[PDB]
Amino acid sequence: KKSSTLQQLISETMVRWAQESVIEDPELVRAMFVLLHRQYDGIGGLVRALPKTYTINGVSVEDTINLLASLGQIRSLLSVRMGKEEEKLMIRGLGDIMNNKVFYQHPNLMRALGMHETVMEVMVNVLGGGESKEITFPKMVANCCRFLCYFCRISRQNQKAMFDHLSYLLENSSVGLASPAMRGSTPLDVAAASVMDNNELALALREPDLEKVVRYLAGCGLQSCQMLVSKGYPDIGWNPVEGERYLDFLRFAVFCNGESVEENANVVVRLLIRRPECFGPALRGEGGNGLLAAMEEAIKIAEDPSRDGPSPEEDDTIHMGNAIMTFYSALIDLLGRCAPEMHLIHAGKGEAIRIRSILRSLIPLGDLVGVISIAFQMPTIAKDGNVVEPDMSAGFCPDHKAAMVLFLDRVYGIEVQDFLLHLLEVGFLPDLRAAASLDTAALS
Amino acid sequence: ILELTEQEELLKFHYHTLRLYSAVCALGNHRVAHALCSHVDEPQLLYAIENKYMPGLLRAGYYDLLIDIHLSSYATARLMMNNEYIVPMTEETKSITLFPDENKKHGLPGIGLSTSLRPRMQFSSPSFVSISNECYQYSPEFPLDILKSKTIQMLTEAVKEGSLHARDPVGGTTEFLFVPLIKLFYTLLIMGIFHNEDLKHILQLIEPSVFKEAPKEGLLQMKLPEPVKLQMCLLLQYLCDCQVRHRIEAIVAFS
Amino acid sequence: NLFLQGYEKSWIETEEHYFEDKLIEDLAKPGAEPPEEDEGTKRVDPLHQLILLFSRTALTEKCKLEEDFLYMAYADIMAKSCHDEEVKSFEEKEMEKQKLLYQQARLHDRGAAEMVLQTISASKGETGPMVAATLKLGIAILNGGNSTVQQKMLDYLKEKKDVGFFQSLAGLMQSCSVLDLNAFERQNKAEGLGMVTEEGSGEKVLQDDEFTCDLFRFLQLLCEGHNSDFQNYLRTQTGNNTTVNIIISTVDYLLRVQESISDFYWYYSGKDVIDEQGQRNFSKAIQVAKQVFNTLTEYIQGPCTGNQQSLAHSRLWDAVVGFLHVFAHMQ
Amino acid sequence: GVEIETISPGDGRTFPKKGQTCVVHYTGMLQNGKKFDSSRDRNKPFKFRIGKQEVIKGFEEGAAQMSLGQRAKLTCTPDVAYGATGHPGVIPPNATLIFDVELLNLE
Amino acid sequence: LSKKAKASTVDLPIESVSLSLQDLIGYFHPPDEHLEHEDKQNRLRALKNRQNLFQEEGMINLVLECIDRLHVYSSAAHFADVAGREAGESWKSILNSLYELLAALIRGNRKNCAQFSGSLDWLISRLERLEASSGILEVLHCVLVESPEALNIIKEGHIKSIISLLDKHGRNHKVLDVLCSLCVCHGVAVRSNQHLICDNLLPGRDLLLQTRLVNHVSSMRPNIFLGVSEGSAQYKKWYYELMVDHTEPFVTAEATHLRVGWASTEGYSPYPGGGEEWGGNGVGDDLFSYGFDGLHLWSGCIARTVSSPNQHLLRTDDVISCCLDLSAPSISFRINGQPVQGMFENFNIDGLFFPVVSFSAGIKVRFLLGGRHGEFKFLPPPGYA
Repeated sequence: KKSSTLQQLISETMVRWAQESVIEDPELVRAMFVLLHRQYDGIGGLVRALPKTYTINGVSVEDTINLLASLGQIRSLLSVRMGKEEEKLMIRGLGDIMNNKVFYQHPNLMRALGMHETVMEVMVNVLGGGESKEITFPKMVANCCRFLCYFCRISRQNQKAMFDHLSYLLENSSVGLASPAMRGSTPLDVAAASVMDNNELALALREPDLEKVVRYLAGCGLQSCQMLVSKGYPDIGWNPVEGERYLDFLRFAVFCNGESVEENANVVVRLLIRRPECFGPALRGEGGNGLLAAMEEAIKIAEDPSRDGPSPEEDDTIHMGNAIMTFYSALIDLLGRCAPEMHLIHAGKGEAIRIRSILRSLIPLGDLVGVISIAFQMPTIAKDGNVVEPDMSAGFCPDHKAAMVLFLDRVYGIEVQDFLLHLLEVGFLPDLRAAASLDTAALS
Repeated sequence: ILELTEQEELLKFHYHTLRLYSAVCALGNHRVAHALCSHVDEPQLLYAIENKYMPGLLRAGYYDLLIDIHLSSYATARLMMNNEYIVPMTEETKSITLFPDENKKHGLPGIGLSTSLRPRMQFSSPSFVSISNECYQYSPEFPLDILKSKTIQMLTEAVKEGSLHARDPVGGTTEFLFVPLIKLFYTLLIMGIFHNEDLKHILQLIEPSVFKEAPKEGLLQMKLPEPVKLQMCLLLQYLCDCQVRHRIEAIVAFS
Repeated sequence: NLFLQGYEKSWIETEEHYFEDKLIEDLAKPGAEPPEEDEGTKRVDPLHQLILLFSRTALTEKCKLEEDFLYMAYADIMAKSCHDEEVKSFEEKEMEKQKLLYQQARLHDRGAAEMVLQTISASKGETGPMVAATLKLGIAILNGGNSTVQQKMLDYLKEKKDVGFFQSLAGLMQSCSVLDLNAFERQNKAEGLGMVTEEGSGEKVLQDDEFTCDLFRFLQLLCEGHNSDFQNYLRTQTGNNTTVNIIISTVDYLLRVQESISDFYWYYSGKDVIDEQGQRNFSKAIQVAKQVFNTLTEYIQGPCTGNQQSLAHSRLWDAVVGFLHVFAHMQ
Repeated sequence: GVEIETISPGDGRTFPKKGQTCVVHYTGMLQNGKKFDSSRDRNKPFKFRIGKQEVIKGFEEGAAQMSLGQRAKLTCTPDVAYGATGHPGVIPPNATLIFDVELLNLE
Repeated sequence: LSKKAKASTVDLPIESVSLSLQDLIGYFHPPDEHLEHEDKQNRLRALKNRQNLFQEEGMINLVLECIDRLHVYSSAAHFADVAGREAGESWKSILNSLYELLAALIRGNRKNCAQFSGSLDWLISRLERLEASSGILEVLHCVLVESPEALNIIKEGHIKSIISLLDKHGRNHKVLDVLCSLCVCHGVAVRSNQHLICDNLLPGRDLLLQTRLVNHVSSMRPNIFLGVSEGSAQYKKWYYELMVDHTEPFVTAEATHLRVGWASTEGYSPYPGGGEEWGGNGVGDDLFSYGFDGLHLWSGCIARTVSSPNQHLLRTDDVISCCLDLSAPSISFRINGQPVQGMFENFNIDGLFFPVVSFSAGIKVRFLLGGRHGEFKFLPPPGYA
């Protein structure tokens, strides 16, 4: 009687070999018992194949084939070592996968192919190569980060799949944050996109991930930036360009869809107050000139070229005053996000009440009023006929005051009739009159 | 080359030279493969494939060189695509069924219709007089039909010869006779060049009784060495994978 | 595509067929080796070779113990074949005991007793499916208090001087998890907001509940039958250079789990009625506590004076007081 | 410069004209005598078009002076084909190439 | 000793250092293959612990310092001139022992092979020396196999140096193995290394053995054995013709062989001389045979183009007339009645001559010898027999 089935024939053959001879080859034994287990577990093949199984339309078969060829190129270039031509091939293949429309239409197939894990692997290899001597191939690193950021935006499920590597990304957060024109193309931005506008993921986010960012921010406050002072920027004791990215990530972690995630906000504010050095030289508390004085001295830095500029391609020029002002604005914005909601305060939760007390202790109301009281400069028409523009990346910016107003509304509370008109007089009326003065078409 | 059987140092040096030839073009280095096509030609490759009196080390090195020059890249790509089961829905996919006829009898593995998406096979002509650099992409072209017939005929003769347990195997040992030939057949079958009656006949060669479509001892019961058994295991793994793919396609057809 | 996924986890995953005992019988049967031309000592059976491969892989030293799909498959297969599971008759119960003894014989005659210790030792105290499968296999082969396999394990430990075995046991026991009130509150907020929870059982709270019960069931079956030698050898590894007190670590874990249970009670103190989520969490925690108490009792049975003294001077009384308060208030 | 010597006579009247595909079998060996290319080995004829800068300069001009059915030997100086950098792996720098070319068909 | 201090004052413990080096080699010796798996694992654990301890105590650097202090002297005789005669005798053995000890310390330890990446550049600079080439090659092989950073640190000069070693020191398989390890490591291939090895080694066609298919060539000759000797009764001029009934230019990838002419024997033996028995050689491939293919004069395996009316390789329906003169050594030919202006002259005549045709597969040719067997299409030249 013949076995009549491949599974039965294999089941007989493999056991027969094993009982006929003692196998001296570990790989032979491995393959033997793997095949036997497969034969006696046919359901395993189905339960492994069905998740990988996908169904596609005949009209989109061609674009699917093109995307699959690109994926295969990337998979083989994983196995090959990393070089310049390999970086070019990575860039071109990633661009092709972007331009493929099936990529947008079917994110589920994209997950089933494990493409995000492939990009993760190649980025891990390139980051591991040359860890202490600065990340080589930063262009492809940025391409991979942009790919992973787009993957998060495609669908919510892609965000949940991206979430499970948040630990590695936070470990490798400090890669190219200092370098400008790389914004939005770093592992920190990848993690921010993974946790962006996903309340489920924000709630699932753990405390150690937050405290790691807090430690990075404290380091950025005690220690200067090395490669900025290497290019020759004037040495200051702290690193606002690095700090602001962590502040933005914490903002994305704590504030979601207009509502403040209190469970994250509480942990973040406790870590921030436990490490008071994260705030900065203004908010040292000991010998600190205050936030208002800090922004006035930063404006003076902005007018002085030697103190704002490196003073030893345009993106290399990092305006130190603008960076410091953006750092303080981001810190204030993060604290405003961490401020609890009004309905919980009406209920009278002691935790939220003491959180508001801590926030008020950290930030005096006078500094906030003074920052709004500060006015900025008017672009003016010249004799020849050209309106001269002060730099948008250097000097006072409206978002800085937007963060102040956000904190003032979310923390201190505008319910005093005379204080409202005092705030009007000090900081709103000049701004409105400047807006009314720039209302000509050339200034519009 | 047949004289090199008694010059041991030259034999060893040439075997390591062939290993270097494989190493330089390993892992899809198409430019190096095209360059090596000049040094090792198609007729030399085929004669090394066919010659019985070849030394075992040189024979294994030459099969490895052929596979690594022409065949390795597409074999690896299709192996990477093996696990995924992207299936279009067309009329053929709808016509796919679990069982061929009314009674519940499993058809021969690989035989039938398979409408799952597959990588495209591309090849380049190894010409050194043309200046166009686009030839440095893709693998160099080889006569796959001749290679397939070559291989089936050699495998049939090897199966006939070895069961006699003669003291003069091709290459001097049963391992040298079988491991490289079965490796080449594995590579071809993974590519899927084998179609219809060729697959039927070589599955009959693997096992006459079980795979009879409607005495001589098969490659399963031929009392094989350990590496040859490992390659047999790989072949059976591929057959089971084909079974699973057919099952998935029929499931989608019902779906 | 939706039908494919739903069909998968609705029908194909739920489909169940039993083959483990038949597979182990076929593997253990010697296939006419004396009829075969052996010309030497009788060649080892396929099951013996499989267990030898799994033992050599564990014996090979690595930085960490990697995951082996073949191991997670075959260890489960052997455990199912080892256990194979109105009031039965006495002879029925004894026949079932004898059949289970023969099933454990098939395995521990081949070296599974040594392999399950080697894998745990190579685990280096890292929780994983490998360790979970090894612990389940150990429980299956140790079910009923099999003195023969207990002797084999003790002899192997004393002959090899495995400090790493007890070191990894300790490390896993600190790695075991307890109730997490913060995670429970996050789960409750998500459920109240209405977003679908990714996890059906809410297993962020009490991350692994089968693993802890399996580990303590193993540590109890190791001491079943009042095995005085192994009871003493757990507390004091006389031969080994370094000695680890599993007895003390067990009561430390009991203290942590009772602290978690008391905190979860204090959480559900204000609420009038306990929800079903909290009820299942209480059930899982109470089962873990029962397993720890049973393990400690098996440690201290058979007037084991050393264990009684160690737990007397340990932190057991604090956990007992905590349980007493929780019991007085729950009732 | 390209030198052409006749191995076997051709028709003698029809010549390759601009805008045509030349079907040839060529066998290339170095000046030492070591073969590096042969279309007869691949058993497929070589097709190329006149004036399209798709084949080496010497092999172009030498084939342009041949005749249909003619077998000729083409000697190419280093400057006309693979001047100084050479072809990586196949042709050494500053090498003279000899080609045995047969004009099978004009189409 | 390098400071030119007196040799008697200097203490140089040659015997002790040799004995300690042998002991260290035995102490770092790898386990035996016959041992069981458990014993293998114990021995590997012990060897790895020893390697880690030695590396953390930085003994490898001490070994390198000793190696450099030995290489400051050029040869064993020079070291015997500087130091004692026993030191000169044992210098090579000590150097080899130290190199093998370094290899044994670096084998199988990724940390050690990664820490050797910086010292790799200095190691290659001494590869050309004959006294340490094998040891340096073994150390390089171990480092390249174990460490990928060591593979990345290899440069274009270091990859040319290995090929230069292969050229200068003769063909050796260990060089090829090191070059193989250079291409791919742990399943990851270095494309730059592969390209450099190709573009430097392959194009020369001078070091690696070259292979090609060549057709079998067989030679047919008549029974006649004619020669010239002093005071001998043999006619000095002979003539015969060849008739090509059918020939095929390309039966295979290679061109069909067809050459006709005269060949000579070594001494007075009837055996053809100076040529092989089976292979691809034909008439004209040695100094003994004299050939003609219709375009080239063949002698000594060198082809000279000879002009003819309507020059062409031997085709179907061709008559080749061969003439031999021994009073004045001269082999002259004439195709289809049109005489060629190429002639072999002043060749050795101390042997027996005979007509001969060499060919490969795909021929149909006929010997026209005159008289009974055949007749001559053209008239023989005057005075020719």
